[PDB]
Amino acid sequence: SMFSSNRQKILERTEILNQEWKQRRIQPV
Amino acid sequence: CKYSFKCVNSLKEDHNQPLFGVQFNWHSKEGDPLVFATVGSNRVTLYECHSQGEIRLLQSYVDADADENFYTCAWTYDSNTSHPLLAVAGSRGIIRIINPITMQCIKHYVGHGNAINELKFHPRDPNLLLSVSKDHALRLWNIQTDTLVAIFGGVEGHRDEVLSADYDLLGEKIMSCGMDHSLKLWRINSKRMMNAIKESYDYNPRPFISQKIHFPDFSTRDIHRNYVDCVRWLGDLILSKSCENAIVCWKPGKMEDDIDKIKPSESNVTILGRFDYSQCDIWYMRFSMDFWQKMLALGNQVGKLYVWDLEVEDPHKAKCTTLTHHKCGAAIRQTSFSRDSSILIAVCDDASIWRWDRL
Ligand SMILES: CS(=O)(=O)c1ccc(-c2cnc(NCc3ccco3)n3cnnc23)cc1
Repeated sequence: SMFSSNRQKILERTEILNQEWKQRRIQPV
Repeated sequence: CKYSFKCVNSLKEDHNQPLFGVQFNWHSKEGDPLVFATVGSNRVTLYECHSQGEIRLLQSYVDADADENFYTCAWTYDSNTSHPLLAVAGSRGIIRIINPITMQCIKHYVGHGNAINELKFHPRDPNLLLSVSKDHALRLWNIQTDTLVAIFGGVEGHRDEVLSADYDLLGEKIMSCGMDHSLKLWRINSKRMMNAIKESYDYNPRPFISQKIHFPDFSTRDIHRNYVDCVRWLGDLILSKSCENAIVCWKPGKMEDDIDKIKPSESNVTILGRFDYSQCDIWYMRFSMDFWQKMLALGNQVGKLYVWDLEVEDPHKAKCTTLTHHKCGAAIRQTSFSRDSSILIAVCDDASIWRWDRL
């Protein structure tokens, strides 16, 4: 379905950003 | 849905002016404290979320110009030093990059001939800042080299003030919207745009020549019948709203049309669903999503906080228990979820901040 596939795209793409964020060590405020 | 939240705290900012923006710092590392920024009047205030609903004031920034009215803020980090940064802007049309650790202004950008409604940082490149203005245009800046990369407007640009914009997940494109009732797609993964972005990183003191992007890659005025004050991507789909007391989910072109194959001439548009709510038909009321785009939140002009579960296909069945507190009566301008979705902050027209922890 339109939903099922759009949700997987979100999953795959937010995972890419999550993996990039995990690599970072941004200094606390 | 099953998502439940408890209101664990609230406070009021002593300036008593409306709070127009709220953003959690999604750049903080796992385990570091949860920090958010609030903007309203000529103020930028930082807070830390601690145990037992504690909202600990960290610092305040006061713009020297008492007539400045910040409408938006956005978080980034310095790609060289891993140091956090905050962009703020509003009424004056000046972008201010503040050091959140010292709460001091690092630098500013003048250029928009009117007020700034939205600031968004590229999801991959933390130096690419996108501003949206009442001047009818969107501007893309490189905050590392202090260059204006592109100005999106002109011949087929917005006809009236631009209200909101959003980058897709991987930052290949921008969808903007405004008073002209239109929603315009602007691809930034085009060879022209990628090169302009490359050229801005090479710039070092003749000044930098910004690309003038007169033409979008899609334009529609057929989703809403009035202003479009908020737009965000939902995967390849779009979530946008007007005064119709609904957030509409749609896509450019016909049902089967792939977002990356649509032509700038594309006449069609497919509405897929709707998120209905009430008492939110006034202008400048923004909706938000959590990082994983599982949750959708919008506040209304009467202090109610609507929350939807995006993993539920039916946009009616998706509705979660609306969040209310008998002392929260002012207009909820904007909400922000913490990166792990465990906290939801709402800011109001009466300078109040509300904290909703997930159960
Ligand atoms: C105190 S009042 O008179 O009720 C009042 C009420 C609302 C606003 C106001 C709030 N936010 C933005 N921009 C952000 C934005 C763009 C799209 C959504 O959100 N603005 C721009 N121009 N005015 C505003 C100002 C005054």
